[PDB]
Amino acid sequence: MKFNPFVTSDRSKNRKRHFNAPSHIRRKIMSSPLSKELRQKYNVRSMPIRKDDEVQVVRGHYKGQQIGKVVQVYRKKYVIYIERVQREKANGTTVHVGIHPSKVVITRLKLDKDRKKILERKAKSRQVGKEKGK
Amino acid sequence: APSRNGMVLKPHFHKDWQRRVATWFNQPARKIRRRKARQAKARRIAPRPASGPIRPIVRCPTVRYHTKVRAGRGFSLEELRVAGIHKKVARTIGISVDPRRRNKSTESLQANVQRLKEYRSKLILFPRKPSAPKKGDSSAEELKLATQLTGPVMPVRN
Amino acid sequence: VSELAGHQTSAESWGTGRAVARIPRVRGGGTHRSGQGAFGNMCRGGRMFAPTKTWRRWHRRVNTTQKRYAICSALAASALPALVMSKGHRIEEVPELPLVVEDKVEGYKKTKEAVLLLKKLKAWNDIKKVYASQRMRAGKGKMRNRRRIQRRGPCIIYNEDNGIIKAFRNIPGITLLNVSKLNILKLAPGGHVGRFCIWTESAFRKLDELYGTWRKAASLKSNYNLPMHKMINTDLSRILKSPEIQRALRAPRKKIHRRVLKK
RNA sequence: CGACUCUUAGCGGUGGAUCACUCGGCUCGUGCGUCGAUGAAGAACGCAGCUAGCUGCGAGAAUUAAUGUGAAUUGCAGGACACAUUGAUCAUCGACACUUCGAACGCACUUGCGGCCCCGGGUUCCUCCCGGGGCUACGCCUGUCUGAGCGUCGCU
RNA sequence: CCCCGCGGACGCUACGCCGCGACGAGUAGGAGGGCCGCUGCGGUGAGCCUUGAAGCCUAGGGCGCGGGCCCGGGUGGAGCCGCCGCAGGUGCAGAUCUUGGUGGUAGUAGCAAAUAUUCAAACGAGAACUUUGAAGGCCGAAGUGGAGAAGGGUUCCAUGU
RNA sequence: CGACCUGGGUAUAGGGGCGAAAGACUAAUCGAACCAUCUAGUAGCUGGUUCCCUCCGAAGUUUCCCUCAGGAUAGCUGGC
RNA sequence: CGGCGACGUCGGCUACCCACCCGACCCGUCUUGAAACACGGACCAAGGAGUCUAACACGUGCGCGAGUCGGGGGCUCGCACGAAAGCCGCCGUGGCGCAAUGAAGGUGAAGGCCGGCGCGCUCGCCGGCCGAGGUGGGAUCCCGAGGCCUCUCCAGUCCGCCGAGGGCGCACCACCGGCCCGUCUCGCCCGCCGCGCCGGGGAGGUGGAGCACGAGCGCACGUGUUAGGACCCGAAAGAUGG
RNA sequence: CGCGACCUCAGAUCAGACGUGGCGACCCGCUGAAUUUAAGCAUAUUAGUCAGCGGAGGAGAAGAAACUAACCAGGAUUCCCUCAGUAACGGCGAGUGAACAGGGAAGAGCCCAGCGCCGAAUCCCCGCCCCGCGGCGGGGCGCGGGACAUGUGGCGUACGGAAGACCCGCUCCCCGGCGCCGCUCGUGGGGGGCCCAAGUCCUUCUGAUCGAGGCCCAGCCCGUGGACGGUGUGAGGCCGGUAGCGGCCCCCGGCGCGCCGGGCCCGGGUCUUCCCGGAGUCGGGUUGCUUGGGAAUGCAGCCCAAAGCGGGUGGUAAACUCCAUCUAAGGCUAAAUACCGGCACGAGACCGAUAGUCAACAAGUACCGUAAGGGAAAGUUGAAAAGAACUUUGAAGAGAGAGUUCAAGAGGGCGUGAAACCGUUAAGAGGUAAACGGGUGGGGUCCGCGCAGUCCGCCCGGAGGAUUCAACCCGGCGGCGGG
Ligand SMILES: [K+]
Ligand SMILES: [K+]
Ligand SMILES: [K+]
Ligand SMILES: [K+]
Ligand SMILES: [K+]
Ligand SMILES: [K+]
Ligand SMILES: [K+]
Ligand SMILES: [K+]
Ligand SMILES: [K+]
Ligand SMILES: [K+]
Ligand SMILES: [K+]
Ligand SMILES: [K+]
Ligand SMILES: [K+]
Ligand SMILES: [K+]
Ligand SMILES: [K+]
Ligand SMILES: [K+]
Ligand SMILES: [K+]
Ligand SMILES: [K+]
Ligand SMILES: [K+]
Ligand SMILES: [K+]
Ligand SMILES: [Mg+2]
Ligand SMILES: [Mg+2]
Ligand SMILES: [Mg+2]
Ligand SMILES: [Mg+2]
Ligand SMILES: [Mg+2]
Ligand SMILES: [Mg+2]
Ligand SMILES: [Mg+2]
Ligand SMILES: [Mg+2]
Ligand SMILES: [Mg+2]
Ligand SMILES: [Mg+2]
Ligand SMILES: [Mg+2]
Ligand SMILES: [Mg+2]
Ligand SMILES: [Mg+2]
Ligand SMILES: [Mg+2]
Ligand SMILES: [Mg+2]
Ligand SMILES: [Mg+2]
Ligand SMILES: [Mg+2]
Ligand SMILES: [Mg+2]
Ligand SMILES: [Mg+2]
Ligand SMILES: [Mg+2]
Ligand SMILES: [Mg+2]
Ligand SMILES: [Mg+2]
Ligand SMILES: [Mg+2]
Ligand SMILES: [Mg+2]
Ligand SMILES: [Mg+2]
Ligand SMILES: [Mg+2]
Ligand SMILES: [Mg+2]
Ligand SMILES: [Mg+2]
Ligand SMILES: [Mg+2]
Ligand SMILES: [Mg+2]
Ligand SMILES: [Mg+2]
Ligand SMILES: [Mg+2]
Ligand SMILES: [Mg+2]
Ligand SMILES: [Mg+2]
Ligand SMILES: [Mg+2]
Ligand SMILES: [Mg+2]
Ligand SMILES: [Mg+2]
Ligand SMILES: [Mg+2]
Ligand SMILES: [Mg+2]
Ligand SMILES: [Mg+2]
Ligand SMILES: [Mg+2]
Ligand SMILES: [Mg+2]
Ligand SMILES: [Mg+2]
Ligand SMILES: [Mg+2]
Ligand SMILES: [Mg+2]
Ligand SMILES: [Mg+2]
Ligand SMILES: [Mg+2]
Ligand SMILES: [Mg+2]
Ligand SMILES: [Mg+2]
Ligand SMILES: [Mg+2]
Ligand SMILES: [Mg+2]
Ligand SMILES: [Mg+2]
Ligand SMILES: [Mg+2]
Ligand SMILES: [Mg+2]
Ligand SMILES: [Mg+2]
Repeated sequence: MKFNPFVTSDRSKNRKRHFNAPSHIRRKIMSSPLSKELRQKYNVRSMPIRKDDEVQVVRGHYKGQQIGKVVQVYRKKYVIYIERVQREKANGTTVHVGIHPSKVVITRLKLDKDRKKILERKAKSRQVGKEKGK
Repeated sequence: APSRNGMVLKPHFHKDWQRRVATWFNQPARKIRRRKARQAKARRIAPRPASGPIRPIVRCPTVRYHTKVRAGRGFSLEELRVAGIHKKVARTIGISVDPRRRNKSTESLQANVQRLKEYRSKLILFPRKPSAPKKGDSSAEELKLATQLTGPVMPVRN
Repeated sequence: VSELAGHQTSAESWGTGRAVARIPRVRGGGTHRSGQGAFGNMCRGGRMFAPTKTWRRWHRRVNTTQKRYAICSALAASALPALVMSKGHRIEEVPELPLVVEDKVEGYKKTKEAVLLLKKLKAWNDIKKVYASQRMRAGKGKMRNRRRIQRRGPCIIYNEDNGIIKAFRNIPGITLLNVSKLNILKLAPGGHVGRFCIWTESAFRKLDELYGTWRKAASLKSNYNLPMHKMINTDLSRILKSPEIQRALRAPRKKIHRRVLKK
């Protein structure tokens, strides 16, 4: 269990840090698991959600195998918007339904120089841990 | 009001005592903090004894305690003179010295100088420059026998 | 509570000729608070009766001979199956209740081999009872960081720590105790004797040196000796059925005489 | 027969108890233990595209730079932003900047008024007007310059 | 020396069970018991619970001398309780008690100081009260007129609601 | 037409002011303003003091007290 | 032993409404006396008053016991729990208890019997023993003549029950002695490196919160008293500074 | 009768510096009550406390004896335990009340003035050059100024010191860098950044699931990680984290070595000869306050006013006498200790929106007072706004439909939704105000699987099935007994 005397297990404190988190760590909070193929291709498990990667919803009303591209990462509300995850409202227009990034798996990563740097960053640390506990 | 038999009690609680109450909830924390300081000090003086300087043999003053012997503040200047130790060198080699203590009897003086001579024999002196030993000690025994002594140096013993 | 709570108002009583209770009243106007009662334990926003104070004497000192004698009772109860079962420790298939394992356990490093040991000593059912007991606490403790509760598991007693603490400690209910530093709070978790204790052989052998025999004083406590029995043979049925007792008795009067209806 | 009144029950009001929750307190403990004339604390007034409060900020005004970070901010709009002839956002914060009062400092304030030295313009050097910049408080230390004394003397 | 029958109720949480006899008012006050009740902590119930917790409602079924408790039905929507110990900011009808809410009073008292209004039209869903016109009155220059100081601070002026 | 009325500016501040004097006035407060604190001031005096059952069950008398609406003391009560 | 039982009846003293007979004044409070023409109370909800600390006293529970107690400190990976727990012993310093009495100087708690001797002078030197005396009660325990037994007797083999009397006597109580300290009265001896305004001893009264083969210490709980805001609310006032 | 030196003063927007004000929990210096208790009250107590004024720092203050003692002596200060509710003070009433010794925490000692010696050996400022910048220092230079003999520096301070001889030991200091250690340490020294295990597996519950069953090989997988939080439930394996002497990157500090720049300059023992101290201070009288300090503990005002084998203290005033102990009237000093303010953290048998801070929220806000100052109330739709399109009546508020949702019998002060009180419906009743206790009766809502009313042990009889009933054999396991 937790032994570090400088990290708190207080429920009020953890909730306060979570809901008042700055956007640059709200990104880390809003991470998603990768698919089994991606988790095998890269030696990484989770990844912060990105604007233009495409995921499938695994929990809720919109569960299925359909692949939808992320269209908005709305960090203030801790939700992401996906293409076809939407509903009709009263006056006939469509509104995106925000779902938590922990309830999707990333099937494909929007890859730029920065993601690739983070991807090999995480994999290298995992490999060090594997050879430490060998 | 008095009620039947009892002890005439005089509590001293007429003086707004509740504004000056010393709780002891930091006592466990205080014991931890002093123990860290003790351990840090011992590491800082790595081979020197942790408790500190050797203290003299001292007889307790009054007629209640004058059968009992304890440790004093420091060795007297007369004790150092007949032990052959300069009063300014002694503090550099772990001998506490009290300039204001006199020796009214020879037995107390003579007991403390054997304490000094014997401590001098037990003392291992490191050269100021380890490469060049002038008169410190032989490197054969100062290497392996050098160990930080725990507890009071030569504890005073009735 | 705060020493200032309910007493930072400057309120005063209105007197007696104003058709209101003589309680102190908040001075001023232009706010709801004006003219409201203050300072009283019966007043909303007032001071509580006898405010709780930090010098309540939270701690108690217990005589050392008391405390050593609680440990001895706790240890003696942990070797009797009826008492350990009555604590609900599922010691059904345990080979022997003064349960002792080889010193090799002290050098365990992984949780897997700690789990495997408990299964092979038939102590795993106790752990599964701890798992079944994991639920939420009832009441305000959830708001006060005591969200989760669970049953107590077996107690592992060791002489040395060569990794045994790290190997265990992720197993719910398992508490590890050094034999030289026994805690009555851990041996009798609720004040009830009979906790299941698995002993390491080195810890088991040090037990005589730690508390002594009735013919040896403890060699690691410098002044302690085992408490003495005020009743050597606590077998009431055997004592009462002994021919010495039975010879001295009068015959039992087993006929019941019920009230006679006065005809 | 109806009205009215009373009791009970169903439903509906009024009201906000109860229960559950808690980014708040209270208490204890720990480590540090740092303001200011290089203008503090405090106050005032301003600063957002849409902005009253709160919050943040100071005419570079809901922020500049720098560094870390790595695609957002978001109520709406707008426009950015190859993320490499370097970057949204957030965090940090060491560069820069920091209005007026306030110990508050040219004098004075429920107002207003000066003086000195430079620079620019109307002047077309001589000093009037306008603007800009820098100075102009009290006490006190060392030193400097200028002095005072029928204070003590020296020479003439 | 039981044996054609191999058999023979219950009991004894010993802090339990059983028998017999006498007795039973009570303020102030004292003591005992409480499987009475509230909140939290250590144990324990391989406890309960989205197949519905707490709370609340109930012409529903019962238990206890009683404090109270269990069960059915409804509502509700996420927690809760039994037992052994531990610890209290632990039980209300009163205190001209505190805070909040609500009645009767009661559609009642009242909307009566300074003479006074009326006709027609317009807008408008809607006119005793707005606007225009007409008439009758009042302030009567020490004004119910026209402008300032103090104080207020946008109340000023248009348009709209 | 006067010891006349009145605006504004000034001065006097709490045991102090001011008073042609009423203990008047001193911000609806005056035989001692108002504000905060000492302060949860003291009260032998008034009011209140929260669940059940079971058992026992009073005194208003003695002595002393600046004692007479209160205590101490003995008595009466309960518990062990 | 009889009758009666499904869409109409059967049972449910509880619970809802109603009727009748009898009984029945509104609680709380002070008080000799309240339904009072005595005060508070329109109604409902939530809140609301013997608490905590310290110090005593007694009772009860626990550990150890002439001891007891580590509470301050220190040692143990420095810390999830754990600010806990464990340990110290030349850490028991110290506290309380184990000795009292006097203002103090100070002094400071063992007797009983048997013998020879001065003079067994109300007495001094020893011996030997036992180790807090005695009287009257005194739970319990011990001995116990004599009884209780068998299908019967001459004759004892083993133990059980009742038992008049007798004995040792716990705790405790009453009383009589004895011992320690203070203080009076009387009186005679003894001791010496200090021969003294020195030191010690005796008998008889009397003062003491004493001795007389310890009971205390620590922890917990309850009750009672007290100092603290002190069960809760309540002055008229006083003071300081604005 | 002018010019110079000095002394004592003055001015300057002179060159360069410093102080002011805030906070104030803790600390230091003053000032300083009354409520209260004494059952009244004045001394006393409250209390050297509240209020008032001044001054600091991360601590402050104190502090290296003009001490304690009376011993076989201890030995600066501060803090803890004890001494001890004691000695003592006190209308000796109520009440008040230390210290020494002992045991611990910590432990650290020193510097001037004076007396002397040394050619003022001393210090500040200003120019010039070099090494540097990182808080501004070092070196060299100046017939460059000033301070200073009305006294700077070195030596030296009661523990004695100095100077000469004699003997002995040459013995080794502190400062800022160059490169690198041990890698600084209970395994980084600190600060910051980014990372590191394992189920969203099968079947099902649901609006949603984190729920419920299951996952062969001793058992789904990880576990040095089963703290916590988030996510539509209630999650060790979905996510962030958590564990780890785990990884990587960035920045900063004192630690040893070889060198560098410069300083850096004799120490001890014996003998001899010398030298040695703080004054309107001590002390005394008196007055006031203070203390446990009692014929006067301390502090202060006024008067008197020292000495040097002296002075102070030795808890009863005084004289004489011996003894003990320290050496005042100058200065510095870390640690152990304090901390209701501040920065940043951790935790709790605490409170849970009338509670807990006044303040869970645009709270010291709204508002009140001329002002000093006083000072609230106020949390909750839903998982997601999906926040009710559209039709219809009305001028609109507001309705009826429809629609979203698991639910609007959740519709923007919206979770639950009590009581008082009110409307309506249903039933019953009603001239002694209602209400109540006891006893019945009537009606009504419900309950009773009410509605032909128990079960089960043995035996008898009838009609059917099944092995196998007993006894023997083999094996296993128990209970009891055994020199
Ligand atoms: K439980
Ligand atoms: K009951
Ligand atoms: K329910
Ligand atoms: K005038
Ligand atoms: K006054
Ligand atoms: K009277
Ligand atoms: K009444
Ligand atoms: K201790
Ligand atoms: K002792
Ligand atoms: K004595
Ligand atoms: K009390
Ligand atoms: K004021
Ligand atoms: K005393
Ligand atoms: K000079
Ligand atoms: K992780
Ligand atoms: K004097
Ligand atoms: K002397
Ligand atoms: K409030
Ligand atoms: K506030
Ligand atoms: K709802
Ligand atoms: Mg409150
Ligand atoms: Mg609850
Ligand atoms: Mg309703
Ligand atoms: Mg920038
Ligand atoms: Mg003017
Ligand atoms: Mg002159
Ligand atoms: Mg009775
Ligand atoms: Mg209460
Ligand atoms: Mg009530
Ligand atoms: Mg009317
Ligand atoms: Mg009218
Ligand atoms: Mg007219
Ligand atoms: Mg006009
Ligand atoms: Mg207008
Ligand atoms: Mg009170
Ligand atoms: Mg009061
Ligand atoms: Mg009298
Ligand atoms: Mg009365
Ligand atoms: Mg009354
Ligand atoms: Mg009367
Ligand atoms: Mg009455
Ligand atoms: Mg009457
Ligand atoms: Mg009355
Ligand atoms: Mg009322
Ligand atoms: Mg009334
Ligand atoms: Mg209540
Ligand atoms: Mg401990
Ligand atoms: Mg002792
Ligand atoms: Mg006797
Ligand atoms: Mg006697
Ligand atoms: Mg008593
Ligand atoms: Mg008075
Ligand atoms: Mg009084
Ligand atoms: Mg009184
Ligand atoms: Mg009085
Ligand atoms: Mg003060
Ligand atoms: Mg200052
Ligand atoms: Mg200091
Ligand atoms: Mg000092
Ligand atoms: Mg000195
Ligand atoms: Mg004592
Ligand atoms: Mg005092
Ligand atoms: Mg020490
Ligand atoms: Mg000199
Ligand atoms: Mg993970
Ligand atoms: Mg969760
Ligand atoms: Mg979880
Ligand atoms: Mg980590
Ligand atoms: Mg004397
Ligand atoms: Mg509140
Ligand atoms: Mg609520
Ligand atoms: Mg309307
Ligand atoms: Mg619902
Ligand atoms: Mg609602
Ligand atoms: Mg109704």
